[PDB]
Amino acid sequence: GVNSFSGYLKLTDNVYIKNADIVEEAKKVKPTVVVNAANVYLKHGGGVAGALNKATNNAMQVESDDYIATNGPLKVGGSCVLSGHNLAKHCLHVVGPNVNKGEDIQLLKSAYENFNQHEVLLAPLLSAGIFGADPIHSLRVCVDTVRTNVYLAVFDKNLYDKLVSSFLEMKS
Repeated sequence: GVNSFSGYLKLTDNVYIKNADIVEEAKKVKPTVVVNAANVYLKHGGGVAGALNKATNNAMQVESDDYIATNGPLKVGGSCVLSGHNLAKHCLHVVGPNVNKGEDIQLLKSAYENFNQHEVLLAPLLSAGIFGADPIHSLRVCVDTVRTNVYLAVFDKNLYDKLVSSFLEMKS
């Protein structure tokens, strides 16, 4: 059935983490909500966005282009709910700050706040990829902001191992 999450480490009651490829995990879990690491015009190139879109055979991009034509661009820190196509029931497209490009890291909390409208989500860490936020900081903001249940997928083994070990050094 849907939301078949298993094999995660519970960091807090709210936040779970796994070393996984989010696309493969979405196919296995059938989440009601997968989070995309989006940008304001929903141009899904590269990173998680490109990978999710490719796995939908570009259906996500076609739908996103229609969303933009009928709603305009998002703002940094904002989100929209669109179809999850074959990957999920819905995709929550969330725009975290691109700090390598001179967007304010302080907007990361507002980006995570979008998760609080959904009871269960499969998600990447926000503002990682080529966006430039320190992943441990992104995880901290996630833990301190999200109040539903988020299942985080971290691709690289070394980063996963570090996030766990570094997170466990912080005050509980």
